[PDB]
Amino acid sequence: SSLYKTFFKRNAVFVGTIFAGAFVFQTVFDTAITSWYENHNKGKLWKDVKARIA
Amino acid sequence: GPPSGKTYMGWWGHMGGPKQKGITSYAVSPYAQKPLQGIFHNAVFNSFRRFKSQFLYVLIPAGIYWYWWKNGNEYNEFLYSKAGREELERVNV
Amino acid sequence: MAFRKSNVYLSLVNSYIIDSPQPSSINYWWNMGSLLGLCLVIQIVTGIFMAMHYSSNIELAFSSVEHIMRDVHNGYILRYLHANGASFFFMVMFMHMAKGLYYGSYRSPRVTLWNVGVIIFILTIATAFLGYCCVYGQMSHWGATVITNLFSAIPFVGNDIVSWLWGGFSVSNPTIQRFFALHYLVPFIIAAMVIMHLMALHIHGSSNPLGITGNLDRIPMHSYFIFKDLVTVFLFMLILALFVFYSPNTLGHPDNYIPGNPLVTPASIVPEWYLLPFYAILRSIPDKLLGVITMFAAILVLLVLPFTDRSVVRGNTFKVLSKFFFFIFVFNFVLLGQIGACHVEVPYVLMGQIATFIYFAYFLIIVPVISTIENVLFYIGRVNK
Amino acid sequence: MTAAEHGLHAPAYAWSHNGPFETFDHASIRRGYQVYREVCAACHSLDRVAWRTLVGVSHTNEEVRNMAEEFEYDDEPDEQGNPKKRPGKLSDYIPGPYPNEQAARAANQGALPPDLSLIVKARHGGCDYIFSLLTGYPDEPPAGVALPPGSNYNPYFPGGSIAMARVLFDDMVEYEDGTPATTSQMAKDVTTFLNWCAEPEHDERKRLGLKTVIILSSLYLLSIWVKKFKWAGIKTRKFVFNPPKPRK
Amino acid sequence: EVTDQLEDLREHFKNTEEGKALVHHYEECAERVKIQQQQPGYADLEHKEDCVEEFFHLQHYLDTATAPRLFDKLK
Ligand SMILES: CCCCCCCCCCC(=O)OC[C@H](COP(=O)(O)OC[C@H](O)COP(=O)(O)OC[C@@H](COC(=O)CC)OC(=O)CCC)OC(=O)CCCCCCCC
Ligand SMILES: CCCCCCCCCCCCCCCCCC(=O)OC[C@H](COP(=O)(O)OCCN)OC(=O)CCCCCCCCCCCCC
Ligand code: HEM
Ligand code: HEM
Ligand code: HEM
Ligand SMILES: COc1c(O)c(C)c(C/C=C(\C)CC/C=C(\C)CC/C=C(/C)CC/C=C(/C)CC/C=C(\C)CCC=C(C)C)c(O)c1OC
Ligand SMILES: CCCCCCCCCCCCCCCCCC(=O)O[C@H](COC(=O)CCCCCC)COP(=O)(O)OCCN
Ligand SMILES: COC(=O)N(OC)c1ccccc1COc1ccn(-c2ccc(Cl)cc2)n1
Repeated sequence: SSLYKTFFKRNAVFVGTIFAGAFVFQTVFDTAITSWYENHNKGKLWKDVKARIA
Repeated sequence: GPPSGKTYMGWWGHMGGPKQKGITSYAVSPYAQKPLQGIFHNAVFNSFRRFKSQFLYVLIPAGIYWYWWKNGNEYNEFLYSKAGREELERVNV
Repeated sequence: MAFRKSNVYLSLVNSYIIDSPQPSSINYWWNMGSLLGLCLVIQIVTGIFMAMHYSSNIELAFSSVEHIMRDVHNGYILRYLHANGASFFFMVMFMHMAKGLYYGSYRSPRVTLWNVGVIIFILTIATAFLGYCCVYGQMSHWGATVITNLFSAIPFVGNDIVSWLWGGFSVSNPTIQRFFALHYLVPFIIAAMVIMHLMALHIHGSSNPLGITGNLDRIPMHSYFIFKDLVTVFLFMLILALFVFYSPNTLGHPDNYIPGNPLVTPASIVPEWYLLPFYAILRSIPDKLLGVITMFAAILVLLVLPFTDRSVVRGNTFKVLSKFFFFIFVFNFVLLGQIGACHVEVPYVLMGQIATFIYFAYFLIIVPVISTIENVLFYIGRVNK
Repeated sequence: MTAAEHGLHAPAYAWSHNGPFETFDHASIRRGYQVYREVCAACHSLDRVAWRTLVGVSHTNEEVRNMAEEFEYDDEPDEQGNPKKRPGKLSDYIPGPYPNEQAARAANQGALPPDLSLIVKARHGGCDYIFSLLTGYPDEPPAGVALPPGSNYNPYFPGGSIAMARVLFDDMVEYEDGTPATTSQMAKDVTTFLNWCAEPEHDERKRLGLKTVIILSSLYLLSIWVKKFKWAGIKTRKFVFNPPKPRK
Repeated sequence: EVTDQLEDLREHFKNTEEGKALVHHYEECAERVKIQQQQPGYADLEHKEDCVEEFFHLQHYLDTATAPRLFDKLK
């Protein structure tokens, strides 16, 4: 369709959109992986042991 | 600078091969064809065909050297057991 | 004309990277030279960032490397990348050299390119050896002792060479401070030999897997072989990351986490995996002087191959007998490494002797005899009377 | 070599931190430090571990400040050049029992007990060897072996004779959290604490490697797609030959 | 109350038949010895026979039969 002259054509905002998305991708990708890791290892972490030794 | 001693390869226009006459080439754009088209009919046809050819040149050597490492490692462990202490004092001298 | 062709500096980039004519039929084995160039950049960059925190004094050295691991931000990433990056650099080089041996790239008109490469290999074993000694654990001290005492057998001049190499009467502080300054230097000499290596390739260009001329069908480098090289760059980074982050000490020895002590000898002094086949060649010679000659001769017998191959065809693609003995030589090189990691005991003594002979007989007795037999078989199969 | 001079092979126990997505169990580290302080520290040093690195891992900040103040450290000299002392602070390192190697060998019949900061990484077998050693002392040595006076037998040490005697026994430590302090229980917590001492980046490293392996794995598949698209003209190109007239 | 858990499983697998096929061989060696270095010229023996090999056989089977079943019970 006409995605060409808004998405593909304009390389000025392509390289712009490549970089602008690189910054946003990092923030959400970090938060997602750190939530999966901390949940897979629930009961071993210090912040949970610290609560059990009350 | 000056020209140096010449080669067996040139550049575009004077690459240095024989003169060609009577050959025609045809091609189609990649945008006009579909990619990832047949890569099974590739890993099952051609990889298995390429394997079946060049596998007796690699595996008969591998079988001779691995058998050799075996019979040595087996014999060493016998020498340093208690049932092979008499042989050890024979061969180590 | 275009700016990329007219500018003094971009003209060299264009002629080497962009418009270079390449044979249409080269395969993925021709991608190893690109990887060896990324390897050298990884090691030089990671090493300079560690040198900011390293101390070369023999009383401070082991504890400086543990200080990079514990106190430096992301310092465990720099070391494990660096330590495992040297194991990967050597594996890609053995595959690069084995390719050229299979496809006949040593032959004329490319004899000069093969010889500059043999030099790079020697200077690269030297670099890695000097760096392992700078950790100064227990494999570091006793490995330098065994190798430096070999030069005390040279007639009438040997005990002067070891004391000048040591800076004293044993492996001590002056030895460890001079080995670090030389270890920083030699990587910049390897880089200058890599430029001379590329100049000799530009004259005749690259060969191809069929062993015939490639001047009838050529493809430019940009956007056929640049994007083919990205494929193997990302596979290299992936496998390396898997070792750095999930198994970072499997390609090492535990004794080098013990600090270096001249008064306690280890029960097994063993080199890294990539110097073991040459270490088995040395141990196989009963005499000390002949052993150190036979070990260095194992590297420089590669220069004899352009004159011992007696064939009219380049490469092994259409050669049946010469394929069988290429793979005999490869698996004989893997047994020498195994025997180099064993104790000096029956039957591993005679095994390493017979296998040291087969290493040398390949270049000097096998290749000339099978090449001549194959030539004559091609003739009588076609011309029969 | 014989099997005795090499040592007995350590088995494979199912440690809770083995795996690419696993972390250390931090309640076992906390219990392990208690076994170190009350059993091991009489004759072993821990010179490469600082007090501050325990905060947020096994103990609270207020707890660690009180443990450090129970030791005295050399201060800088006074206004007249005479030496002083002071209590410990968080930037100090965990002190050892002996002042030099001669006093250590004197108190252990000539033998020197090694520092334990890197003992898990400096031995073949890792945690499986440390655990099997402490729990491997038999009742009697096997009939025939002649030990020197002052040596003890356990088969996991190369040679068979070790200068350490058995030091672990049931219910010598009373745990704060009510765990039964059997021999194996204390050995497991000791080895877990010691592995953290050698690898204090274990948990962060395994989580940054999940990020790096996911990113690079998708770039590798995207690169295969892009290559096969840009190479499709060359792979399907066709050639025809019509022999010319040799007039020329 | 709770004894050493390893000592329990170590003690249990010594009552299987690939347990006593390794206990007895280790012993009768321990018998056979006794005499084999008791006697005269023993301080003057050349080679006195021992039993580390057969001990090792028993404690290799027993360990890699007990390794995957212990930490299930240790807290
Ligand atoms: C340490 C890490 C370094 C990183 C890179 C190392 C790569 C070295 C591997 C050796 C080599 O370079 O030659 C490999 C050779 C095949 O080369 P060829 O040009 O003849 O066949 C092109 C293909 O058909 C089309 O492959 P195509 O371009 O169509 O698709 C790409 C392919 C990716 O393959 C590669 O990355 C090649 C390394 O996509 C897939 O595989 C999809 C599955 C996810 O294969 C062989 O002839 C035998 C291979 C077995 C022996 C390897 C033992 C080495 C120790
Ligand atoms: C001092 C210097 C001494 C250095 C000694 C070098 C020893 C290093 C060992 C490196 C191993 C690499 C071996 C492969 C060599 C690369 C070149 C090669 O083998 O050619 C690939 C060949 C291609 O097939 P074709 O014959 O059909 O030709 C192409 C089509 N026109 O197809 C083949 O030949 C088969 C390819 C399969 C390769 C895998 C076989 C080896 C497997 C285990 C090797 C273990 C190494 C650790
Ligand atoms: C071809 C390039 C290089 C190679 C092959 C190489 C190889 C090595 C090796 C094998 C080690 C020992 C690894 C270990 O700790 O187990 C090492 C250590 C070291 N190297 Fe390099 N090196 C190279 C370049 C450099 C450069 C240019 C520098 C300095 C700028 C450097 C600095 C160091 C330092 C400081 C160490 C200390 C130990 C460590 O941090 O691991 N290296 N090197
Ligand atoms: C260590 C750093 C090295 C670098 C950066 C390097 C780089 C390269 C590159 C980019 C190529 C062209 C692509 C290819 O053929 O793969 C090449 C080709 C070649 N290299 Fe190297 N190389 C190195 C070491 C060596 C060594 C050690 C040898 C041999 C002992 C060697 C011998 C050759 C030969 C013979 C060719 C031509 C192969 C052919 O055209 O068929 N190089 N090198
Ligand atoms: C739970 C308590 C302890 C643990 C985990 C421990 C740990 C260790 C370790 C890992 C070794 C090294 C073994 C090897 O080199 O393979 C060792 C050796 C040694 N330990 Fe301990 N230790 C403990 C308690 C003690 C105590 C309380 C003493 C003194 C009363 C002691 C005296 C020694 C000696 C003398 C050695 C030297 C062994 C030799 O070189 O023959 N250990 N210990
Ligand atoms: C066949 O055609 C090819 C080809 O296929 C390939 C792959 C290549 C690609 C390249 C190579 C094969 C290798 C060439 C590589 C070199 C000469 C490497 C030089 C290496 C370096 C590491 C230079 C580093 C210099 C620095 C200044 C970085 C070091 C430290 C820094 C930045 C820290 C300081 C920072 C601060 C903030 C103070 C070709 O050139 C080529 O043409 C022939
Ligand atoms: C040194 C290692 C040995 C191998 C040789 C290295 C070659 C690789 C160099 C890599 C390419 C560098 C890009 C140069 C960019 C174009 C330069 C240019 O515009 O030329 C000049 C301007 O350059 C300068 O003022 C200083 C450039 C310094 C660059 C330092 C990196 C443009 O002027 P002009 O249009 O006349 O082009 C030159 C025609 N011969
Ligand atoms: C990576 O470092 C090690 O593996 N080192 O060195 C500390 C080590 C460690 C333990 C035992 C032996 C060694 C040495 O083994 C070898 C075998 C050959 N060379 C050699 C060295 C220089 C030159 Cl020019 C040519 C050949 N070195």
